[PDB]
Amino acid sequence: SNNLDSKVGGNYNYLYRLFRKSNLKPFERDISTEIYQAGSTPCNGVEGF
Amino acid sequence: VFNATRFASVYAWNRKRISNCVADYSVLYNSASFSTFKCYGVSPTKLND
Repeated sequence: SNNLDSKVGGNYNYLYRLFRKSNLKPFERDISTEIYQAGSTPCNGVEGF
Repeated sequence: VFNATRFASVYAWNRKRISNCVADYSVLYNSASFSTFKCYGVSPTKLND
């Protein structure tokens, strides 16, 4: 759909889920935006290391 | 590799070969020291398996 939804300056309206706590189940949908913890520390709030 | 007193200049980036050894991450990945540690085709948790 290059000529129907791709922008010269970049179309950034489309998102994929790069991080999640676990392997997602068949036909299940994940709306969450909770910050993923890659480090061993807990990570409260909007951002962290 | 990681705790050298001086590193190379990037115009002269060194190449250290590694062999006949065990690659334990437990004092590397679990540390706070690395500001960005990313593996692009394997999970960092699986580097022991």
